[PDB]
Amino acid sequence: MNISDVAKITGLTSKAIRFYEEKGLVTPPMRSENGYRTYTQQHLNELTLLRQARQVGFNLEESGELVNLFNDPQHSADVKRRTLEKVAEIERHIEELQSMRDQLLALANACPGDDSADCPIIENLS
Amino acid sequence: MNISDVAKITGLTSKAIRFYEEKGLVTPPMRSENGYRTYTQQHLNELTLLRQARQVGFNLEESGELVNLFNDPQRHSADVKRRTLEKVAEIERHIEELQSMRDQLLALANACPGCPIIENLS
Ligand SMILES: [Ag+]
Ligand SMILES: [Ag+]
Repeated sequence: MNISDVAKITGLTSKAIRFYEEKGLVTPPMRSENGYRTYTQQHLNELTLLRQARQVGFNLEESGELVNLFNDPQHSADVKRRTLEKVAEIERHIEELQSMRDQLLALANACPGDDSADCPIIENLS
Repeated sequence: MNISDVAKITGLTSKAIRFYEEKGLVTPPMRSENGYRTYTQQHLNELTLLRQARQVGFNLEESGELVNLFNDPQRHSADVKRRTLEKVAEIERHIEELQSMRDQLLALANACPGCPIIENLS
């Protein structure tokens, strides 16, 4: 498979794919007779893991580490640890959003909601 | 007050304060006789509102409009309320998105001993 095939299959652009290689986040593909990158199923799995990990919350570095763990013959407990930590991270984010949502709704309920200039929302946000 | 003092008081970096000025989202700072930026309580209020609006979820343009409404003696509270309820709906969507992400990670984790997590993500 050439880089265009991988882009189509993974949904990643060829630039993003070259980027992942450039940052050593994935295994470097070998070169064909004419010098073009040749990809294997392993590359597809690494790029998929990278794309999906990101989509579910892991950042670049974290995603790169998951790829590292993936290629390792040997870490169920470890990956679980990383995953549960991601969950805790997301829950704190959910908690913060919920808090801001409730603060806005408390202010909104206090708002005259009319043509008067008096506004608790603006006054308490500034 | 100079920009350093404003940064400490507002909790914004000097970078951010200068950025808001460059974007025309805040009343420009004054220049002292020595040519350097000086600020008043008015600037503090606008920057505070700006900092808090961005934190709660308002983007740049929206935050700038809140600063305008703030400076408008004839502002209509109804307008601020409408904008606020619209932002709340957005936050709700964000929350739901995070909850589904969390649900998926916990599903993977539940299926794992001590790897279903890596096999499915890859
Ligand atoms: Ag109001
Ligand atoms: Ag596992």
